[PDB]
Amino acid sequence: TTQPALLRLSDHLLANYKKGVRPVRDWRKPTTVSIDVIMYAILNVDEKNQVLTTYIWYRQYWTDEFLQWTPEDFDNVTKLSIPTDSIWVPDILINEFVDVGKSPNIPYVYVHHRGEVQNYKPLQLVTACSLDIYNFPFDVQNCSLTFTSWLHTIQDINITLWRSPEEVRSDKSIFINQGEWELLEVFPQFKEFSIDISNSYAEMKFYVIIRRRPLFYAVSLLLPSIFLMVVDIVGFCLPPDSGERVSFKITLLLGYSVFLIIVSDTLPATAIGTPLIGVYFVVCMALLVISLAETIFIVRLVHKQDLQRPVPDWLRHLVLDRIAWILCLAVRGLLQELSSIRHFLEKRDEMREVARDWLRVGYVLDRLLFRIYLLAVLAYSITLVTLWSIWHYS
Amino acid sequence: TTQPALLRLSDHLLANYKKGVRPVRDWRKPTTVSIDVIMYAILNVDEKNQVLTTYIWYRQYWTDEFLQWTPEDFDNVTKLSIPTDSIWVPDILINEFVDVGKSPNIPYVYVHHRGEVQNYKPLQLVTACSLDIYNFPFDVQNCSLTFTSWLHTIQDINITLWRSPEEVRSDKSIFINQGEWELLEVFPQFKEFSIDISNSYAEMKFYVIIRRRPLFYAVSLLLPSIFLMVVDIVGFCLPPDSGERVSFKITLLLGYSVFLIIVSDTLPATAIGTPLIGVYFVVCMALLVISLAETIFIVRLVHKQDLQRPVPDWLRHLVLDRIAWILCLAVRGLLQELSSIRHFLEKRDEMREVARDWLRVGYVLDRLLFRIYLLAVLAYSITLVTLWSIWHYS
Amino acid sequence: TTQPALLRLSDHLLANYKKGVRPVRDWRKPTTVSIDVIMYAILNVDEKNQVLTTYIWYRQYWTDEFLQWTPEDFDNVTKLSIPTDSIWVPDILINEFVDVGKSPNIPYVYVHHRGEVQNYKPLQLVTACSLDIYNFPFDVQNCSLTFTSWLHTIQDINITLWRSPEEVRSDKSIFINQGEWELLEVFPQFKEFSIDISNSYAEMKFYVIIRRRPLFYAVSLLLPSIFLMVVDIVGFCLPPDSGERVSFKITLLLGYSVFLIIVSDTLPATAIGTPLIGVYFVVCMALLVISLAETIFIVRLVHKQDLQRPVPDWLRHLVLDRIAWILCLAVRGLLQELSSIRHFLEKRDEMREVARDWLRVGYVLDRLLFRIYLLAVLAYSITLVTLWSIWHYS
Amino acid sequence: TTQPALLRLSDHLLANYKKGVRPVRDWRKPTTVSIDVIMYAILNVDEKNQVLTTYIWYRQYWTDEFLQWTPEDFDNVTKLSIPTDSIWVPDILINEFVDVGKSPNIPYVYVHHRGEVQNYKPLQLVTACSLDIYNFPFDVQNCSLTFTSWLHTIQDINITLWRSPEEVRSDKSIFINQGEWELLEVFPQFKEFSIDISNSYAEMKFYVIIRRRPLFYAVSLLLPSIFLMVVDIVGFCLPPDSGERVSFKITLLLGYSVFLIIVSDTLPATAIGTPLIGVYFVVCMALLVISLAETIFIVRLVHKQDLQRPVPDWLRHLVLDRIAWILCLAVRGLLQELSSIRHFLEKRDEMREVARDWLRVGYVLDRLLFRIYLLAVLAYSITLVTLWSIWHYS
Amino acid sequence: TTQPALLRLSDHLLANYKKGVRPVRDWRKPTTVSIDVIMYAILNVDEKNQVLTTYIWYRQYWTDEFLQWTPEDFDNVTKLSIPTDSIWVPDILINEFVDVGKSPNIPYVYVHHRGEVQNYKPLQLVTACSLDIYNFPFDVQNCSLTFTSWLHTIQDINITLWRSPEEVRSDKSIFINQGEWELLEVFPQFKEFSIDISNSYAEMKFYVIIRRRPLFYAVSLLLPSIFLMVVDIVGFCLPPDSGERVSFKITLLLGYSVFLIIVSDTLPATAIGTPLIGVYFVVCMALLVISLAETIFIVRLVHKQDLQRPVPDWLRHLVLDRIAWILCLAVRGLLQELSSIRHFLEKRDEMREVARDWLRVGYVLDRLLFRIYLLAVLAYSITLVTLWSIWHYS
Ligand SMILES: *[C@@H]1O[C@H](CO)[C@@H](O[C@@H]2O[C@H](CO)[C@@H](O)[C@H](O)[C@H]2NC(C)=O)[C@H](O)[C@H]1NC(C)=O
Ligand SMILES: *[C@@H]1O[C@H](CO)[C@@H](O[C@@H]2O[C@H](CO)[C@@H](O)[C@H](O)[C@H]2NC(C)=O)[C@H](O)[C@H]1NC(C)=O
Ligand SMILES: O=C1c2cccc3c2C(CCC3)CN1[C@H]1CN2CCC1CC2
Repeated sequence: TTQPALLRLSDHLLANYKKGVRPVRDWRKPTTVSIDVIMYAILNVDEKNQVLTTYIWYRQYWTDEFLQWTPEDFDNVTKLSIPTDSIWVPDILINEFVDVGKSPNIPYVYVHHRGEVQNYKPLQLVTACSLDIYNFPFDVQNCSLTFTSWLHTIQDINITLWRSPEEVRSDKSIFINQGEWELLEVFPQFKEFSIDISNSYAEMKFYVIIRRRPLFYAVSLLLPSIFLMVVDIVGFCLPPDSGERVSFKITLLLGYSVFLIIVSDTLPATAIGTPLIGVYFVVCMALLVISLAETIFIVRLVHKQDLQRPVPDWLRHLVLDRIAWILCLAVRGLLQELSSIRHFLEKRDEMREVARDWLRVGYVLDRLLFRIYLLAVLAYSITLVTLWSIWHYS
Repeated sequence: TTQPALLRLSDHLLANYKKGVRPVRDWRKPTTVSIDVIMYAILNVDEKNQVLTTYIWYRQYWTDEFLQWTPEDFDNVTKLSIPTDSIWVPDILINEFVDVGKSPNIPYVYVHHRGEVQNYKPLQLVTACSLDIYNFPFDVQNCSLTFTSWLHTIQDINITLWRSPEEVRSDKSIFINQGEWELLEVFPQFKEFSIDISNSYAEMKFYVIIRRRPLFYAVSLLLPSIFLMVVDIVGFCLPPDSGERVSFKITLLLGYSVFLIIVSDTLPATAIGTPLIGVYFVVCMALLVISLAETIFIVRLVHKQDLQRPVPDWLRHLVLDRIAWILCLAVRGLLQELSSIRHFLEKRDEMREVARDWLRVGYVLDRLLFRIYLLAVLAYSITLVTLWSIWHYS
Repeated sequence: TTQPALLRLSDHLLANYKKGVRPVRDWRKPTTVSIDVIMYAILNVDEKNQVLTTYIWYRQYWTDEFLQWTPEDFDNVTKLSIPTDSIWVPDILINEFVDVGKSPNIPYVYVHHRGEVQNYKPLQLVTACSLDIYNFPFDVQNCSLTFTSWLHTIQDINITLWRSPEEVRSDKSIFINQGEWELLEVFPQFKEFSIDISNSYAEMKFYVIIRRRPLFYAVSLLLPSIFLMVVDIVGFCLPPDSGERVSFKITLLLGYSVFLIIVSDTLPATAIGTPLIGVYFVVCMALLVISLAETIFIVRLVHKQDLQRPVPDWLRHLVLDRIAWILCLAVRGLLQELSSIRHFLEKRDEMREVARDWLRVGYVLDRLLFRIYLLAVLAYSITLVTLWSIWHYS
Repeated sequence: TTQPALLRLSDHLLANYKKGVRPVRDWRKPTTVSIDVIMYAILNVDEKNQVLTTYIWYRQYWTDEFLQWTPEDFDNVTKLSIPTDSIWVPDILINEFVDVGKSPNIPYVYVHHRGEVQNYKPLQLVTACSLDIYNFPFDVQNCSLTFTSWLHTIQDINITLWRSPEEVRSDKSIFINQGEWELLEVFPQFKEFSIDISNSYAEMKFYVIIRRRPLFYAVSLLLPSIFLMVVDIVGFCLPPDSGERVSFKITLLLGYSVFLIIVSDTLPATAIGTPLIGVYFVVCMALLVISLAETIFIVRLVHKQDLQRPVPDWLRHLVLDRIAWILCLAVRGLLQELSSIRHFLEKRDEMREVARDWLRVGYVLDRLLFRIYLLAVLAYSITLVTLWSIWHYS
Repeated sequence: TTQPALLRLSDHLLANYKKGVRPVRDWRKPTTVSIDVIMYAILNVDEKNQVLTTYIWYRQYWTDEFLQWTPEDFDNVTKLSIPTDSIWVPDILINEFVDVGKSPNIPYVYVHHRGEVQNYKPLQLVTACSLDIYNFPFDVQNCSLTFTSWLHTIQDINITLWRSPEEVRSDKSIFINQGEWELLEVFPQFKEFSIDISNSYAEMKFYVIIRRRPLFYAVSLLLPSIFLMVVDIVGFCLPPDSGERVSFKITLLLGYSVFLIIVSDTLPATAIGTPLIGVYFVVCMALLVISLAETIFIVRLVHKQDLQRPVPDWLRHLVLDRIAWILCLAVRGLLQELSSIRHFLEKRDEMREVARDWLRVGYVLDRLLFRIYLLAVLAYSITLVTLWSIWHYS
């Protein structure tokens, strides 16, 4: 021989190698591939369509008895690059595909001098995992990735791991943070399933566990919710007989009904169960309609509508009690004329003294309903805080 | 001979095999493929464009007389992997395509030692089926998938089933739940049609039947609909002569007219027939304009506009009836001066006693219209419930 | 010879067949292709960009003198499948392309024993046709599809029809209904054009004619338009001196100005001419500003602003006419005191009797303007109906 | 020889033709391609991203000395079709690419008997040109297309034009009108640039000039702008002491503040300079806040707040001037009682005569501010018209 | 030999060249590629998904010992074009890929007569860099591009630079301005990293630094923010006892609550930290609720609700102080009748003189709260300006 290059090694291997035949001497021994993954980013989690988008890195290796030389007498060449096309490559796919992601192709593989080839490639994957929105800002997710052969049986292609499974779980090395989702754990599991007798299919399940960072939503839905409670505490200080107190409490009720609709499109509500913040917005209405349905009771109670004098059953029940429970011939002709004038004024006087008494009752009930409304907001806001400190601690 | 591998089998088959010729000995015998499907997910059901998106799995098998060896003397090899490119593959397409979905390709097939090849592949499909939105939250759909050869006639390619058709119907095995659509049944049917004499085309129709889960829409359109009825029950308790009762009933009517428009874009209305909830929102207006068009009648009836005394035809018709039907020289010079003063006061007195009487009539009609409005809402809400319990039961 | 298969026919044809050369014996005889189409669906009609999207089916056939055997002595084989790659295939494209639609490829053709090949393929096409929105819900469209060779001249490739043109026009066989567009007619036409001397290019024009179903828009723009006229008929029943009648007529005018903007994005207005419903919304404003600009005239007319007595020119012109046109020392010291008291009351009396008279005039004009406003709506709504019955009939 | 076909010409050329070598005898003579374009449609002009989308047609031709036969003795064949793959094809790209448009491929070229090949192909292109939004409805644009070789130098590939440049400018032949953009001119220009010594690169610049049709925006932003000026001319006719005049002028000011925001997303504002209609909407506010800030001055001026009598400095300045500038023991015991009654009435009389005088001043200023507001709108609307007639003329 | 062309050079090289083998004589010497980039445009910076889109140009060169001739005796040919397919091409990818951009392919390379090939290609890239929105209109970004081999180790492929790194930093030559992002610097850096022992991977990091032009957002969020402060300065000039002052201050508060929501979707808020303009909108509310919560205090203070006389503790504290701190038998029978009349009038007089005194106090507090509100806006607006002049200067 002569010394052209290392390329006469590359002629020695790929002269009679056939691309399609599965590379083994005896047809009973299965080819054993060995995979490994690393999470890189989490592009999109679509709650409505149950579709999760993920870019990962990937590598795998398998042995074969056709690409096998002796390293001596080929000028000590140990490894080698060979293009991906001219090598038998196994088909390993994800069961949970719903679409084909766009990923770069890598046109080279390694080949060691025992037959061990290696294959690095990245791949974007769009899968379909089941999500739960039972507790919306504070939620973990548990989506699956299932690597399997698509055609070959378990006496044909078998799947193990590159590294130990304890080392895969704590591999948070290149993951992109600052991106709405925090990666916790990548847990592998082997499992064999059979859809029929004498047809077994090996598979390998990776479980990813991600947790949403709740900080983005404590300003987008907590801030306008408590803000339309601090207005109604200001709103009760209007005296009820003015006329704008009814017009005040309907404007912001309109103003909050716009808020429930313009947010609900950006907050998803998928299958069984509603998110638990949706209950905590209905209670925001019941402290707002009851605030509306008591000023209707006072305006009806304090008005000038030629009404009767208030009842002494409910005068000493209210006025003299609640200041200590919580709060604190020509002569007779003109005499006929003058007395008729006084009769036209004294019934004008009588109609105003009656209207003072209901108006006196109407302020005592307004201060009394103002306190228990102030205690209903105060006892509700402390229950909201103590369910936030339990989660935040540990 | 020698013993290189099993690959000398792979050289024995694919040495003179021609890819394009249809593989049969006698040209009169038709090649019979045999298909099978399993639903996996339902990605999108677009009501407006009548387009349905679905990811399924798929397998098929056919015989041929060129790939046929004896298993003895090839070291007992029974099955084999061969790349998909070097084999005649029949063209089986869906008639209802409108676009090409993106699906992974599988580069291998099996070949048994009688000639039976097999072919597993997944495929995303976007079809065009006719949808009905006649009853929007409670609806089944009946979309079709039609597998057929695209070119060959029925004496060239014929289609049967892998499994029995009773086993295909009850195959809900890998379907993704928790996803807006519940799969009920996949029903197969064979049918032969001819577009011309001496040109018959076999086909195979799969019917899918899906049912929408109505739970997502009982919070997005039922809750604000009944909520703007519980405000108007509070709204009638304002006394009509105050002035804000007209301003109250127009604000929420504005507030509901925003609601009909911001929802109608997310609820589709396609061909013939409107959805039956659209009728049940027009009746929500007729209990809201009539609630508006009666407070206009009371405010016109109770006002100070130098009006005449109310008519005794309609005084004893109303006031004395409806409390039992439902509800319950210097002397004469000053005498000229004083009597003229009393005349200026007694007509001031007379104009207020007239205005008390209409004001008395105006409250009796307000309580009477409040009851039959309270019975119109009550008799309408029970009809809404009993049409929900009939569907929910069985 | 021996009897391997029919495949020795497939070796007899494709042994020396050259793919690129146009297949004819004498170079002067033109190759004549023959096309045919069937509409399948109409995916999208974008009015703004003048782009129309359509999925059709398609077939064509041509003769050639190289693929020509005798059916005797090849075991009577009449037709044959040959892959699409190894055959000269003519380039027939649409002139109106603006993009490339995604369509499945069909890898087989037929070949008869005279040389006639056939070629079935479906193809999605996005074209650019000119649309008119002159009458928006009731409109036909006339878009063109032009099949032509892209390179070859008319002495090289010539185009005729498969079927008679009378049979193509009435082929509504597989078209998907229930989809916003109704197909009427597919009309073919042959035409030869030359862009230069000695360079003629054959082409074939198909005209499609589609008609929009107007039912979807009689609920999305007719219903809120007439609904904000039935409120203003209720709106005039408020007495004008109350104070909310000005506040009533501005709220719904705000409420309709929101409606004109939130709809106009979903209703297109392209080149020359506005759609004729846009005129019928401006007239909806002129019956709404004039309804606003007359209650401003009454409130200015009926008010307490120390005004003068109304003019007897316009008292007998109005009050006594329009009830028949349409509607129906100590003594003198106290005498100095008492007469000064009466002078302070009689000018209080005089200022109210003046304010009764304008207030009397103000109600007669309000009933008179209420009738001719009720006749202006009534005479306008019957003109709207009779332009709907002319189109609906025939 | 024999007479198989014209195909022995196609064997004579492509037997030893090598695809990759640049086809010239002497390596010093440059290959000269010659291009030409025709605009077809303008799909999208994205102002925000500075990206312009265009579909054009394209053709080019070049000579080579390898594809060259004598037309005699090959049965007089002058031209020929050859597939695009087996020919050296130059790389001509656009410098302004930002993405790859989707365009059909044409698999054939012509070859004449001197060596001149020809090549027709259409191509969608997305470029990046700089746009100016300095005057939004009335604007021309000047975007560039630069055809150049991407690798070869100017002694390797050189670019000229097919036709004369005067004939290219006035080629508006197949352009799709009725589509928001009117094509004016396509102007070619040759230019040679060098990025380094001894490395020159030929290029060819086409300038397109397009003009927006402004008709679509005279109904989407001119009509609601002048419409909320004809309401405020009606709005001043309310008398100021009524109470709704303040509530009237705030509702439509709210109503126009919604309008500025819901439009500004559909009207772009890119780099340096704001569009000149944005100035003409700020002036629409200054005629609307000043209309608001003068009714605040009148309501403060006309009110009952136990105020003092108006000053005679400003009484004869206003009231007596502006009607000609623009507008036009028992006895004494009862005497103690009666005089005290008159004292309680005469100060009630005095407080109303003071309130008549400010109320008299308040109407004269309201008519005076109504005229100069009516002249400020009138003098502004004529300036708006005369800037529209200058552009519309020529 | 003869003289066919230069093409016998192209036959001399590519006769025995093998495409897949890495082209070096001795397998120990690494192949050294050398890259260079130029920014062209910045298409999109998506803050929410942390994805940045960029179109760049790119070139690289490497040596090999197989493509090497002597320029003498081949008619002095120095360089040459060879198609890209038939040459070993190294795999250089970006680590930060999340998708595959669409870019044109260049089918030619140069080859010099020493072995140096060259390769020009453009490529669109979508990467994933970490963004900070800590200060929203005034922000620089620091995103990375990392060119590396994907498979080969550092004794196999090594990466250096074409030009000096000082020349790459100041290369702003073809960058498209007028496009929301200004390019500052492109800084290169070499770094070697090892993921394992005996496996080192060379890489090359380019840092891009871009700065947002803040001019687009000084009209979209600064202008309506200060505009709803100039209305409330007009808003306090209404006298508080009128009745519309409460209705005025709630309409624009509704009007600004719409503004905070319709803008917050177009302004992103990603990971840790809120943008600093979000603090400067909360302070816009605290100058707006406090403006609301003081007119509630005045309306409660000035009202007719049969209240008591104001306290002389707080009369001389306020009224007599703040004008210098800041602001400036028949006889007795009628005597029984007449004195009873005077008693009915003098308590009518007394109830109005009490209501004058609170009304006098209520105006002095309104002018006093008007000044310190005018100083709170003035002292806040100057702090906003001086934080704009520090950034604008240098
Ligand atoms: C659609 O538009 C074309 C416009 O070209 C119509 O074309 C005319 O068709 C008639 C026959 O119906 C020919 O005699 C004319 O010469 C055509 N016009 C031109 C300019 O060539 C076509 O009829 C239209 N479709 C319908 C249904 O009216
Ligand atoms: C579009 O912009 C180009 C800018 O380069 C204009 O270019 C100039 O064109 C004139 C001839 O019309 C040349 O003499 C100048 O040298 C060009 N300028 C430069 C900087 O090279 C072009 O005219 C513009 N189009 C129109 C219609 O005005
Ligand atoms: O893909 C991978 C990859 C995939 C799976 C497991 C592991 C890796 C590593 C590191 C070891 C663990 C590196 N990498 C890439 C990083 N660099 C770019 C391509 C690889 C080599 C260099």
